[PDB]
Amino acid sequence: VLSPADKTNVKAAWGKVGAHAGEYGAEALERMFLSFPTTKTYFPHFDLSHGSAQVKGHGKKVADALTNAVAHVDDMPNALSALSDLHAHKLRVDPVNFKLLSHCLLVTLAAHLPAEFTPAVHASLDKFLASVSTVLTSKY
Amino acid sequence: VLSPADKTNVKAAWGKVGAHAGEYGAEALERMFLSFPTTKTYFPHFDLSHGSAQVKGHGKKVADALTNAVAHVDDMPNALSALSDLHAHKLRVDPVNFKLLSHCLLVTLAAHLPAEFTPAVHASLDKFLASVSTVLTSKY
Amino acid sequence: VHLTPEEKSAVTALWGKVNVDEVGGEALGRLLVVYPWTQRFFESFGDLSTPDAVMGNPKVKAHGKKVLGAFSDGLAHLDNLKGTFATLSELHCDKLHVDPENFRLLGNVLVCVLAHHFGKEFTPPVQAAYQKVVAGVANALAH
Amino acid sequence: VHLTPEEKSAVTALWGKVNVDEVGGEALGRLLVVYPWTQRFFESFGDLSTPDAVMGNPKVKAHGKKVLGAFSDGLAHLDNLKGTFATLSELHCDKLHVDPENFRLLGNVLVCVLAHHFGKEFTPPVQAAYQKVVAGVANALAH
Ligand code: HEM
Ligand code: HEM
Ligand code: HEM
Ligand code: HEM
Repeated sequence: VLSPADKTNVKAAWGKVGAHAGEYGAEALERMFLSFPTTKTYFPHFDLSHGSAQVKGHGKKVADALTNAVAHVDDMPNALSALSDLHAHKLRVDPVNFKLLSHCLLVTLAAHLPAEFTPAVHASLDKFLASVSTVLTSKY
Repeated sequence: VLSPADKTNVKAAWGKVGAHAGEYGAEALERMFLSFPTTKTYFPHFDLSHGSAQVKGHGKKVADALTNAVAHVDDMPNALSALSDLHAHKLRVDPVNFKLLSHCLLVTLAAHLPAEFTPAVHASLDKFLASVSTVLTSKY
Repeated sequence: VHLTPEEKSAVTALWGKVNVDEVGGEALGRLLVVYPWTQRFFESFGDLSTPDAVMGNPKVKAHGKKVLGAFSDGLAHLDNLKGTFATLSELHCDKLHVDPENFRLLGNVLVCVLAHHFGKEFTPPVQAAYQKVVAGVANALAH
Repeated sequence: VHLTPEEKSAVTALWGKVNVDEVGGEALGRLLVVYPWTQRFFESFGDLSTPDAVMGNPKVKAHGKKVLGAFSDGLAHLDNLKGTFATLSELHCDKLHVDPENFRLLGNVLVCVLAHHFGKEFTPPVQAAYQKVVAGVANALAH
């Protein structure tokens, strides 16, 4: 459950992330694939090399999903219904992988926004990504 | 996130539990302390032997909280706010302990209600206890 | 796994009354039902949509028999769990990529199945002994 | 922990530039802030209510210095991590009762702190190498 303060912090942090969302998401996916190779088993039709256009496109989709989740933070379960069904009913992704991707997103945000990534902002983004992962992993 | 189906299953299962809630909670607390003695560090002022009056009373309190949570499944964060501020703010309980207590409650319910503990009911109760633990481990 | 003589005697006596064909299959079916992401691994087995289809699967029953046979082999070598579960650990990590948390989940489901099948005879000390044995099997498999 | 020569050289080169006095305190304070239940083990450090009070705590800074010293000692003995962290594992398991998940959380926070301090110099390969070293320290401590 999120408070108002960390919700405002997450909104401000993502608003300052802005237009670099596609590159940030592609880098987060690359970091997850490189440091957690077991997650590569969920992408058998992909070209998981560095600088791949397919990985860049998937990162763009992931970033757009995170952006609309930021825009609809108060009502996540029904704003992410399509993604939650694809992740849970079709893909059946282990929530450990969601934790791994959240950690890699945090690492990417830390590496690309030093001034933005304060300890409070870190906590707010951690629990925002935790809420997103819980919504996507829930089966309902 | 819970569906209507597991909400109905949980409500029926706990209504059938009924008046044995105090004994079931006392047994769940006893099972957890013996199975995972690390959880005993949260109760340094208790008498943690078998048949202890303090343990039986705390089991009664836990069972009453669970019954109230069953009665208020759709507004759990606003129903268990006092307990949320107790464990997260002051006790600072690790959510691993919540997972262990949920598992011990499931074991107690399985050992006391064979006919009631069908595989669907097991999934419903698991998700309900996970929701309760998530509510109690959050900060507002 | 370090156990007292009383704990080992209690574990062995409960195991003798265990019906392998039912217990292994029921534990695997409850794993697949309670934790649906585990069906990614078991997609080959067949229809696994409803709980009735998961519990009424001959492939699930046979695989549960295999899993409980491995559990019995681990019980017979409780002081050599790491060496007993080396081939299975390699199989699950290198070829199947099973996350180690899933072994813990399956062990907990097996403990719940034992409690369900043995009722009041599944005392808290017996549960503690079995929790430790299940943790040792899971740690040996995750190595 | 098995590392490639490139990973070992990159890890050593990046750890050579790490400011211990600030990085240890940063990692400990961020752990206490992001995961507030960890303050149960550090309630004796004084004021830990707000993030500004956690990050500006001399006791937190000194303990983070000790934690980074332990991490460097482990990084110097990557092939003997289990034997290097025997006393620390005993201390954390028997006297302090710290759950093993907390070590993984602290390692992830340390990796995030390193990324924050080094920016673009913290490439995904360097992050992967540091992830495996952090996992090895956590598994050595959980033993
Ligand atoms: C944590 C936040 C996540 C978000 C916001 C997210 C979002 C998305 C989006 C927007 C798509 C595109 C769906 C489409 O284009 O139809 C997608 C697909 C997919 N996601 Fe995620 N995802 C997340 C986590 C994960 C993780 C951790 C994994 C696996 C380790 C994963 C596995 C997949 C797979 C396999 C696809 C299919 C892609 C394809 O078939 O091309 N997702 N996700
Ligand atoms: C579903 C899970 C849980 C529920 C519903 C629950 C419920 C409760 C209730 C009703 C109380 C009584 C509050 C009062 O008397 O003022 C309480 C207190 C307490 N709980 Fe929990 N609890 C849960 C899990 C846990 C776990 C897993 C731990 C520790 C391992 C824990 C630690 C405590 C402590 C230390 C107290 C204080 C008792 C006292 O001061 O006498 N709780 N909880
Ligand atoms: C203590 C935990 C476990 C034990 C003792 C165990 C034991 C076994 C055994 C004995 C086999 C048969 C291997 C063979 O015949 O060559 C097997 C295979 C397998 N295991 Fe496990 N297992 C455990 C946990 C899990 C979990 C939790 C999953 C998935 C979530 C899993 C997935 C599989 C799969 C997919 C196979 C191969 C099935 C097939 O080839 O048809 N295992 N395991
Ligand atoms: C994961 C890597 C970790 C490393 C390398 C590490 C290192 C150390 C070291 C070297 C000490 C000795 C301090 C002294 O002798 O004065 C220590 C003590 C301690 N550690 Fe850790 N630690 C780790 C994780 C954790 C975590 C995650 C927690 C809590 C959530 C924790 C809780 C403590 C506590 C409470 C002390 C005693 C502090 C005191 O008594 O003032 N440790 N640790």
